[PDB]
Amino acid sequence: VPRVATGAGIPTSRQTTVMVSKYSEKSPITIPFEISAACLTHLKETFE
Amino acid sequence: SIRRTGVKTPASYGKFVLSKENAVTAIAHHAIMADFSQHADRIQQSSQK
Amino acid sequence: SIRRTGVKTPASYGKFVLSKENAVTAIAHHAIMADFSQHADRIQQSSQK
Amino acid sequence: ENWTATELLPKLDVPIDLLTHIKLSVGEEMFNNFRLYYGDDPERYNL
Amino acid sequence: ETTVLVTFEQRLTTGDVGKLSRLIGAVIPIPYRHHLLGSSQVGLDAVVKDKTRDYSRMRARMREMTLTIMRRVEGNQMILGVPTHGQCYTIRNTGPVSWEKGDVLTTLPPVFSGEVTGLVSVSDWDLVLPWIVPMALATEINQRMMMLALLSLDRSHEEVRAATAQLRVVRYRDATLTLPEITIDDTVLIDMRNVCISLSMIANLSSEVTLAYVRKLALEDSNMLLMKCQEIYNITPTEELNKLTALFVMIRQITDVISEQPAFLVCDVSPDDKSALCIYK
Repeated sequence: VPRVATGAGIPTSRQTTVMVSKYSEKSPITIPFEISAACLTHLKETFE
Repeated sequence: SIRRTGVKTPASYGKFVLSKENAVTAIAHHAIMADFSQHADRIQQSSQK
Repeated sequence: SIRRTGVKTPASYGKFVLSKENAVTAIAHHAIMADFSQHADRIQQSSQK
Repeated sequence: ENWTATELLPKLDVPIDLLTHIKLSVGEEMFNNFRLYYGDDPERYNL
Repeated sequence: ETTVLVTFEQRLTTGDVGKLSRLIGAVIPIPYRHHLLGSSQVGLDAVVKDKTRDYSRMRARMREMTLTIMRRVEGNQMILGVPTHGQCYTIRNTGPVSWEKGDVLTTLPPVFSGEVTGLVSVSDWDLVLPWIVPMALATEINQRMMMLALLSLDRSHEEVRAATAQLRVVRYRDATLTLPEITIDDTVLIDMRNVCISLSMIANLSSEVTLAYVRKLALEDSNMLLMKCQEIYNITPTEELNKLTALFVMIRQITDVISEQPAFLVCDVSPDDKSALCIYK
C-alpha cells in the first residue's frame, strides 16, 4: 500500500500489509464420437 | 477507426513444466511452488529480491 | 560378569541441517522433510529406489 | 501425516524393531500415528 | 520473572502455530510466573473446564492469575513478556468488543456462551484466552449476577426465570452475550450481604436533603432522568459534610464489589480496531 499522513489533529495510518490470493476454476471439456463396429471390422478382418 | 491488420500471435502453448524437485515438493506437502530452486537461490541470497 | 573398561563414545553431537532446497519447504508449510533434495534425484530416477 | 510422501518416495528399509507383531503393535498403538492397508492401495496414485 | 518461555508439551499442528503467529500480542494468564513454563499452566482453559463451572468461582479464581503478552511465536517457543505496571503495550482483541479508545479494560473469565475453542482442542486441550472488556461490560455482567441473586431471595421458583431471561441478553457494544444461568453461590452471598449492608447505611446517612432532592426537583423541572425516576431547614452543613463523606465510603465500596480490577488503559486504537496500545496494568 502507499502511505500519506498530514497535519496536526489529522489522523494517521499504520501498516497495511496486503497479501491477496486468486484462485483457479476447473472446467474439463469432453466430446464423444461414434465409430461403427462394421467400419472397424473392415479394418479388422479385410475379407476376400 | 478499423484496420484489417496482420497481428503477431503465439502459435504454440506455454509450458508450466514442473521441476522433478517440484514434484518432490508436491508429494511432500501438496504445495507446488513456482520456481522452487530459484527461491532456494533467494534464500542463499537476499530474501526479498 | 561386570567388566570395567573404556568405551568408545562420540565426543560431539550430531548435525541435522536445513538445506537451501530444504528451507523452501519451511516457508511453504513449516514442516521439514529430511533428504528433500535426495528424493529430488529419485523422481528423475525410477519409481522407488 | 502427509503419507503420500512415504507412499511414493524411497523407503528407509532399515534395522527395525517390533514387540509382538506389527499388526498388534499398531492395534495397541505401540507405534504412534500409524497407517494400515490390507489392499493394493489405490489412493497413492490420486493426488 | 518477566520473560516467560513456554513449553507447548502437547502435539500441536501447523494450523495451530499459524493462528498464534497472527495473534502475537494476545493476553495469556500464567499462575506460576517462571521463566520456563508448560502449557498445562499457560493458558486459562485449564480451569474453565471445572465441574461446578459457574461465573462465581471462575471470576474469583483468575484474579490470582498473572497476565502475559504473546510474543515471538515461531514453532514451539512462546515468549510471554510479563508486562510491568505502567508501560505501553499493544493488545490484540480476543473478544468482539471494539474497546472504544480512552477507557479502562479488565479481565473477563471466559465467553461462557458455550465452550469456545480458544485455539484448537489439541489432544482434547484448547488454549482459551480471557475476554478483555472495557470495564462497563465487566461491571454490568457482575451487577446482573447479584441482581438476579437478590431476585432469587424473594421469588418462589419461576419469576426468577421469567426475569433472568429479561436481563440476560446483555446488548453491549458489538456484543450480545449471555449470563451463565445464574447459580447461587456463596462468594456472591458473602458479598451480597455487604451490599445489602451498604444499602442500609446509605439510608442511615441520607440526611433529608440528599433524600428529597429528586422529590423537590420534580416540582420545578421536567427532565428525562427526572421523569423515569418518579416511578423508580437545617443549618448544619459541617455535619452534612461528614455524612456525605461516609456515604462516599460506601458507594466507593459497593461499586468496588461489582467492579473489577482496573487493567490495560487504552493509549490508541488502530483503525483495524484489533491491536490496541494500552498502558497501566
